[PDB]
Amino acid sequence: FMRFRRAFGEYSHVVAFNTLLFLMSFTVLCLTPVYSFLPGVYSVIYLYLTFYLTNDVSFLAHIQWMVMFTPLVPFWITIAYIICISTKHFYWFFSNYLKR
Amino acid sequence: WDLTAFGLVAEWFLAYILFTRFFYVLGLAAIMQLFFSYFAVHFISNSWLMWLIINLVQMAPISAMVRMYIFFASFYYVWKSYVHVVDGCNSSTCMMCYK
Amino acid sequence: WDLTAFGLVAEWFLAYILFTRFFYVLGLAAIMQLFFSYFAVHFISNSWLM
Amino acid sequence: HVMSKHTDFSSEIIGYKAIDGGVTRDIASTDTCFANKHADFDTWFSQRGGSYTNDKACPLIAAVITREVGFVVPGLPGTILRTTNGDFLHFLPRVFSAVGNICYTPSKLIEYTDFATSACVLAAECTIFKDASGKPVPYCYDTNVLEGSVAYESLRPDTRYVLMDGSIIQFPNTYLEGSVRVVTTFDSEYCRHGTCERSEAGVCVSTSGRWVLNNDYYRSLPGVFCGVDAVNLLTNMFTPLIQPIGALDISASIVAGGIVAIVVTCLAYY
Amino acid sequence: LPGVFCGVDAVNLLTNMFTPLIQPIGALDISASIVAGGIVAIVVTCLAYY
Amino acid sequence: VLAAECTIFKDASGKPVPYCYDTNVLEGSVAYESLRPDTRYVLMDGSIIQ
Amino acid sequence: GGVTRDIASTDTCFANKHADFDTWFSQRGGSYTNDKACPLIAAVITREVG
Repeated sequence: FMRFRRAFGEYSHVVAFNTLLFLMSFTVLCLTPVYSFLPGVYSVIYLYLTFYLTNDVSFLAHIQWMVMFTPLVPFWITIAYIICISTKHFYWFFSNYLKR
Repeated sequence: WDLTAFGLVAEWFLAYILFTRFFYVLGLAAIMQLFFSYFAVHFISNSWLMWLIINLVQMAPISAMVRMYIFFASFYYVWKSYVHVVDGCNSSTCMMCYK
Repeated sequence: WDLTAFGLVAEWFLAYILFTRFFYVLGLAAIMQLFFSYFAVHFISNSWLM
Repeated sequence: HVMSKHTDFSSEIIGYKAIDGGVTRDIASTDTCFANKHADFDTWFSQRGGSYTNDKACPLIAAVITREVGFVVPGLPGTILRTTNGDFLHFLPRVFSAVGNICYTPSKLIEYTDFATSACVLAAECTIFKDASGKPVPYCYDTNVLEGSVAYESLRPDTRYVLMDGSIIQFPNTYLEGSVRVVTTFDSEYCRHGTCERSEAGVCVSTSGRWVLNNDYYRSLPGVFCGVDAVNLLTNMFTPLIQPIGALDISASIVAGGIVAIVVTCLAYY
Repeated sequence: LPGVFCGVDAVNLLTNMFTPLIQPIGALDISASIVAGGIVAIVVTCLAYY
Repeated sequence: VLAAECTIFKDASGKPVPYCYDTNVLEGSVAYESLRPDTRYVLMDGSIIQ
Repeated sequence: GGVTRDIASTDTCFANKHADFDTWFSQRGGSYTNDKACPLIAAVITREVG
C-alpha cells in the first residue's frame, strides 16, 4: 500500500474506490444468472450507500452505475434514481427562477 | 428439458481453453469444495477457526466464479496479443517461438 | 414464386464463388437459424454462454 | 337406421345447444356437421346463414325447454326421451330463466362458457361409481331423482374414485369458490373428466374461476399465482415488480464498465 | 403499434396497460415523457409528504 | 370492411343475392344490417368477408 | 416389531385390514402398496370391543 501511495499522486484515493466499486459490480453481475433478486435490491443498496462518499468519486460512481446496470433494471427504478439525484438541483432552480 | 449441466460443462471447457497459471488454484478450490461435501463431519470438532474455514470453503460459488475468471483472462490475452503483434518481445522464455 | 425465391438461391450460389475461410461460419449459422425454429424455445434458465 | 325429424314440444323451446364429447357446448356458426332430430333447427340455423350435413359421427343437437320432459340417465347431460317411433330425443330442463351450459362441481353448480377453462368436474345430474367390492353404486346431486343414490356433497377431496366404466376422478381441496379461488394440492396427480394432470404440493390463488393446478403451465398463465409455501406466495407475487420481464438481462455488457475503469486508471497515471 | 391495447379479458387488459412500465428504458419511443411525468409526481408526493 | 355501398353475395344454394346499405336504392335487395357478425360470406369471385 | 408407533407420510407399505384407512391415509398425500410383511395397522375406538 505504501508503494501504491508512492505513485498516482493525489488521485490514488479516487482510483481506489473506483476500482472497488467496479469489482463489487462485477461480482454482482457474475452472481446474476442464478440469483435474480440481486439486480433490484443491490441497486437500491448502492443508491443508498452512494450518499456517504465525496462528490469526486460520486460522479464516477453514478456514471459507472448508469453505464452498467441500465439495460437490466426496470424503468421505474431508473426514474426514481434520476429524481433522487436531480432533486438537489430542482430545488435550486425552482427557488432561483420560479418561486414567487 | 433441462440443460444447466450442459451450460456448466461448456463454460468449464471454454475456461480450460483459456489456460493461464491461475487455473490451478481455481481447480484446487473446486475439488476441495467437492471433497468436503462427502466426509465433512468426520474431522470437524472444536477449533472454531477450523469450522469457520470449512464453512467459508463450502459456501464458495465456483460455478458463478468461473465466468469472472473468463473475463479476467480475456483482457489479459487481448493485451498480450496486442503487445505481440505491434511491439514484439526479446525474452526467449516466451512461447512465441514456434510460430 | 420465381422472383421471390430464385434471387435468394442465386445469392447463395454467388456466395460460394467468393470463397473464404469464414464461409463455414455462415454455413453453421444457417443451420443454427433453422434448427432453433422447429425446436428449442426450451432448456429453461441458468448459464450464459448458451 | 336413419335419423328422422320431429316437431313435438316445439312451442316450449327457447333455444338449442350442442353436445360434443359428452359435454354441452355453445354452437358455432362455422361448424359443418351435426346429428339432428328436429326440423325447427333447420330454420334456426338458416336464419343465421349456416349449412350442415347430417351424420352420426358428429355432435348431437339438444334443445333448451321450459318443461320437464323425459327422464334422467346417469352419466348423460340433460334428459333423454324416446319417441313413439323409437327415436331418442335430448332436452335441457331449467329452474330459472338464466339458462346456459351447466356443469357440476363436487359441492356446487357453476355455469360455464367453455369446459376446458372452467371449474367443471362433472356434467351429469347423476353419476355411478364402482365401490370397494367392484360393484356399481349410484350417486346423484339430489337423492330424490333415483332411489339408493348418495349425495354429491358427501364426497371428499384427495380420495380416489373410480366410475363403473373405469374412469378416475381426483380433485384437490379448496377453501374459496366463486369469482376468486384458492386451492391446495399434494405431491400426487389429479384427474378430472377427460383430462389428468400431474402437480406438486403447494397453494395457488386465481383471480378467475378457471381450473388451476400447481405446475409450470398454470404458473405461466396470466392471473394465476402459486407458491411452494404459505408465505412464499407474497414473495413470488412481489418479485416481478423488481425482476425484469424475461431473459433480456445479458451480462456481456460489463466490458463497457471495465473500459471506463481501465481508461481512468491509465489517464490518472499519465 | 402505439395506441393499441390488448389482453385476454377485461381484467387482464387493465393489467397489461402497465407492461411498458416494467420494461428497460431503451425500449420505447422518444415521447416516453408521459411515463416519466406519471412516475415522478407519484414518487415525489408519496415520499416527500407521507 | 366493405368496398362499396352495394355489393353482391352468394347464398347457401349458390344463387347470387344483391346487398346494399339501403334497400330503397335497389328493389329486391337486403340491407347490410341483417348481416350477423362472426359469419362467413362469399362473393362472385370467392372473396370471403367475416 | 411388537411396538406401536405413529404414522408418517414417508412410509410406503402396510398390512391393511380396515377399509377406512385407505381414505384416511390418502388425505395426507401418501401412497402405499399392500404387503403382509410390512407393519400392521390398528384403529382407535372408544367403544370396548374385543
